[PDB]
Amino acid sequence: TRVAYPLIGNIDITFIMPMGVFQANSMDRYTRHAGDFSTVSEQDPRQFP
Amino acid sequence: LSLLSPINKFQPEGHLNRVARAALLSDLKRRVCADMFFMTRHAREPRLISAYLSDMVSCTQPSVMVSRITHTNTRGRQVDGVLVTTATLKRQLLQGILQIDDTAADVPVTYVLNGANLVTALVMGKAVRSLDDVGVNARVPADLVIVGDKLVFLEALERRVYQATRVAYPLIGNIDITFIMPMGVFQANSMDRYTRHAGDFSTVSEQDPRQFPPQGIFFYNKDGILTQLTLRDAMGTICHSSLLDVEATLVALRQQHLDRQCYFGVYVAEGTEDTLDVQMGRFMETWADMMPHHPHWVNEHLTILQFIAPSNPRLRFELNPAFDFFVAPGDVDLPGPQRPPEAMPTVNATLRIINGNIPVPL
Amino acid sequence: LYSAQFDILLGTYCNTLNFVRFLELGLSVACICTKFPELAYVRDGVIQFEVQQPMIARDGPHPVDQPVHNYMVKRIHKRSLSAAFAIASEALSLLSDSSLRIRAIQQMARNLRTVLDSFERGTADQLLGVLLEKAPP
Amino acid sequence: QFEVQQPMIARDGPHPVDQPVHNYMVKRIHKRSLSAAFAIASEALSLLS
Amino acid sequence: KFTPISLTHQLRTGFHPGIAFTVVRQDRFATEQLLYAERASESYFVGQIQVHHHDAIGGVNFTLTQPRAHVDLGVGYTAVCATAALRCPLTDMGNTAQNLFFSRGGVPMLHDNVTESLRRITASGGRLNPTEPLPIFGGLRPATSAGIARGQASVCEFVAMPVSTDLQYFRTACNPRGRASGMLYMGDRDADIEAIMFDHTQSDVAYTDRATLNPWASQKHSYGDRLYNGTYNLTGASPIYSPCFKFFTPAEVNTNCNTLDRLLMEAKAVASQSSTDTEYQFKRPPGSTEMTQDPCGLFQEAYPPLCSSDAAMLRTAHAGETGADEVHLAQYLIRDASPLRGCLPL
Amino acid sequence: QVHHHDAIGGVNFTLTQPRAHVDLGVGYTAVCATAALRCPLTDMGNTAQNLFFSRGGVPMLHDNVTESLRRITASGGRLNPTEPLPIFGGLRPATSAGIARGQASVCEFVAMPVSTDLQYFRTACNPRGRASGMLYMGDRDADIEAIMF
Amino acid sequence: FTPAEVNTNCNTLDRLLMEAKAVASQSSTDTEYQFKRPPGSTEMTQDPCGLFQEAYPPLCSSDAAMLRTAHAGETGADEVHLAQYLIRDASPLRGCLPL
Repeated sequence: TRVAYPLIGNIDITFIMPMGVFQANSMDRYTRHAGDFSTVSEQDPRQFP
Repeated sequence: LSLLSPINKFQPEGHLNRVARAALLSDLKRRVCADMFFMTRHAREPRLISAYLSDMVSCTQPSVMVSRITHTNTRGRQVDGVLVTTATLKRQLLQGILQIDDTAADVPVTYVLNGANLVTALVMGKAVRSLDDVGVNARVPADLVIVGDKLVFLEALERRVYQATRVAYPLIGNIDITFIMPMGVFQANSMDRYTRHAGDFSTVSEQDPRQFPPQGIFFYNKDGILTQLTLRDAMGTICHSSLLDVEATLVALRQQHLDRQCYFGVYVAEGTEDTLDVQMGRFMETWADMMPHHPHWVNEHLTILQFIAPSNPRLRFELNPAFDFFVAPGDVDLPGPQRPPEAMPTVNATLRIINGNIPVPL
Repeated sequence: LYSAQFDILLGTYCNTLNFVRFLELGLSVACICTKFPELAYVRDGVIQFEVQQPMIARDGPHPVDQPVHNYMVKRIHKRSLSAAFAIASEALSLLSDSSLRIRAIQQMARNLRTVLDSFERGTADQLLGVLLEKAPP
Repeated sequence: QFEVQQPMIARDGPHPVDQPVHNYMVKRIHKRSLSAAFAIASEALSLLS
Repeated sequence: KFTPISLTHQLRTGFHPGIAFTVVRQDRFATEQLLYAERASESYFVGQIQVHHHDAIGGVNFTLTQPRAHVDLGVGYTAVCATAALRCPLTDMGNTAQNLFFSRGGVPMLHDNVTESLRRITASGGRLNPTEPLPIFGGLRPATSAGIARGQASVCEFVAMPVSTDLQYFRTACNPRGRASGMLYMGDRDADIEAIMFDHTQSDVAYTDRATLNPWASQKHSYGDRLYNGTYNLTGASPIYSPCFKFFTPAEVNTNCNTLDRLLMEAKAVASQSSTDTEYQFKRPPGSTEMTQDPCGLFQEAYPPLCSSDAAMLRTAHAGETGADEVHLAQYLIRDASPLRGCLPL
Repeated sequence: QVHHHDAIGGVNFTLTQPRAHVDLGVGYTAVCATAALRCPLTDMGNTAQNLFFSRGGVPMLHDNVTESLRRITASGGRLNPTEPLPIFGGLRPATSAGIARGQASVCEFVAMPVSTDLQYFRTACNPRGRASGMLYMGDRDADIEAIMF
Repeated sequence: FTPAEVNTNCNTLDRLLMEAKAVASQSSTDTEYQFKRPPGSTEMTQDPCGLFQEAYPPLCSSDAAMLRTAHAGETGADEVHLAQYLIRDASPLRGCLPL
């Protein structure tokens, strides 16, 4: 038949994400390991927000 | 199966709108990409095989329900379908995956006077040997199985037929697979040029021979032995003359709605017999009003993303790594008279002699 | 269409449909059905609820609790069902040669059976629809 | 020749009534054949004489 | 200098010019299939056998011919097939460059001698080449060698693509053209397939955030298009199969039915477009008719196999499972995402 | 009940019958619960919200600036108003060709300081930055405006 | 953002019970861009966490470098590295959507 069976109801969910927030506290910019992530430059592009 | 099974589930009735069709199409994408050689990969865990055999058998509706005399169980249950395999498939399915309900089946035998006319008419057309040429159910052993909640014959007919005959057995068809493979790529972003750990793959030399872009790729062959793809392999096709066949491209590109632009970057003039003082000065005030808009070849500071974004027109003029395409005056010999003549603006191309002639986004 | 030896399948037949039935549905117990032919001419109906709330004596520095009742009234909230049934002029002309009449009584009967059974079936649809809309999570 | 009928649902609300639908599908019969090789030597004919 | 001869100089030098390639490879697989077909799925009319009196050379030939009719008496679909299991793959994980010199007809170079040097240079560095004395009036068939080593070798045509393309795109099943196509993406109009094919004014449908990934094989007359289009029949004289052919030819389609029905119909095994009994995968041989199913080929989609930029990187030093890193410093590894995942032991 | 009319070529009937349903439940007799999942209708895509699809706000003085801003914001975004900007119209964005992976989920943005308590985002939170809403019915209905202003 | 409205049935319980069930559709369905609620829409669409005025944070990543773990298995688990960050999925949809 060409009628939609009920019980296939749909649910709407709203989602939130941060965009470019940056941590104020210096002690909050802590790494779990020292030689974990690096690049080729002398200055890491990680302190970069 | 891999397509049909989700159809009867996700299609409510049909005529699903654009979005529903798109979602269904993506679902079939994923379903096929996962479950296509599903038995061989998932042979160690028996339950799921039974689980989706139950799906396939109860996923294909019935047909017309005619039954006056038909094959049936010894218990009398009406058989309803047949599933064909091969010997290996037979053995592994019947090992411990399924269970047998009955070892033989009741079969109709009727549906032979007319077939004897062939023998009597055989020698009749040849010689006088015509007078000499001719001179309810049954119990038959067969494999019956229950899948899900339904009955089915399960056979692997390979000894009864197709054995010791020149004809090959079907169901051992072939499958085509299109492998895609990047070979000489490079990650531009240094933010993406991160190490998982400091001392992963290091050497004894001061400079790491890993900052350099890759020059080849490695992969496993038929028997899993590492093999090489390098640019020298590409030389067999990229070095051909075909790279310089832009003629038809110019033909096609000349037939589109083309708008005027400044000619500061395409026009070439000749010396006017002077001391270059008056020449450049006059060119200076000429260039004051010669610019009617922003020149196209100024935004090279753009990164890859907005460049490849459809908003940039330049893309429809980016066609060949060996050339640049641009708008130039038509019916003008170069070099031309310093005053830029009125002309219908056409499309022309220039050679990318140096690899650096490619724009920096690429 | 070109004639032939036709020959009825001599045993092989096909059915049209599989008729649905209400009381065969497991949901039929959720609803108390009852006939009421004079429903279309009704005006407004209600139902009565009398309820006595249990009371247990409590001795101490609390206000004395007295027996009480409660009364509840409800509405007769009502819906409708409708369907369609199209008949061609040629068929009614035929029923207004005899082989055509036989095939037609057949066609009209098929269509009306279908419409009535739909009506029924849809009854369970309406019932389920109301249960969902009155059911909190 | 197949005549197939489709069940429907009696419905209500802000929708006009829908009409029950017939479908009359026909498929043309596809014809095929097969044959096999069978040879007889001459001397057999000689002996059948 | 970016000219073809100079390009060849850098390529056989070891230098990296600022260009990259995506490569494609069509490989076959020998399977088993499973089928169920309900009870009364096929009405099967049996006619009358008849004998044919034909003369044989040393005798007579009694050929018997019988008429038989099959009709699917199913309102919907009454049977199902399904790929089941691996037999040994009929072909190899080959790595053979598709030499384009096999095609004649393109615009030549100014000097014949430089073309000849180019052909001789590309003669080395490949297991396949046209024979030097230039077979004229023919299909330029390559010379065979001794016995085949490990099955029917595969060919891999190449496509240019910018050095910096989002590697994340290749990490899953994707499309070599850089933008999806196929009628599968429809619902409104009919002459919109070309728009799906070439409209760069509107973004890629698969990635509704950009026009396309490679601007060199996505345009109405892009280098890839001008080079690989079936209608452009540039490689028509070349006798070898093109793994890349099906991916840039706009398939002829009718709009009589909806997308779903023909999607279902064409999904089943179409006639193969490949040569089997050969040993270098020629084009589809004339008069050849063998049944091969082609999934993920009407999908206009391809699969990334296991690969790595560095050998020792490709495996993990554990005497066990293979490597699992993605990128270490600048190199990269692709986890295999094709369904050929838990098979083909290493 | 029957109700008949002539049809385009013949006749057409409609058959109607009433129904009366009443809940004889002192409390609650039925409960619904979601159980499982299907392939999502919309996707987990990205879509920049455009404010140009509405008019009325105080506009920039030099119209060239407004037009240039609209032109340059058209780039970098998929949906956009149709170029000639018809006046007194629905301002419907140009439809594209066949869609790919379901409904494209619109995404809007809210300005907010560079350094906020990121932990507020580590769980269930409120994009208004201030827990609000009816949150059941309190003693006095005037509280809510005080709550959220 | 718009404040809600309440009418009658002073009992908060049977309200919070009643509007909790599927309200009519609020956003377009058949379009590919989620237009406004097309007038006349009659669909039974449930909105948990919506009348509650709530949204959830999905699995979001400030950089693909830390998104995953190179062990053929679980994804990234590190929270804050130097200045970037991860929000581990707190949505009810933490058991589906394979990568």
